[PDB]
Amino acid sequence: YHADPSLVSFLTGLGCPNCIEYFTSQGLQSIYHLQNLTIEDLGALKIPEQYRMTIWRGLQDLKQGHDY
Repeated sequence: YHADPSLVSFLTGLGCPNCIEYFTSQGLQSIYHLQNLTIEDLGALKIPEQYRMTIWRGLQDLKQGHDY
């Protein structure tokens, strides 16, 4: 789809301005890769538990949806 902004601004915006690097190491560049991801898998990456839950709750937001 030529570039995918809907992912970077969110990943970092979630509060992980220096965590995406550790996440990208696996494949957290395409939100499609974090469509199902959870806190469960979050702690799997082995990334410092600085915003683990934050990222999860933020990921679930996608699945949830904000409309009316």
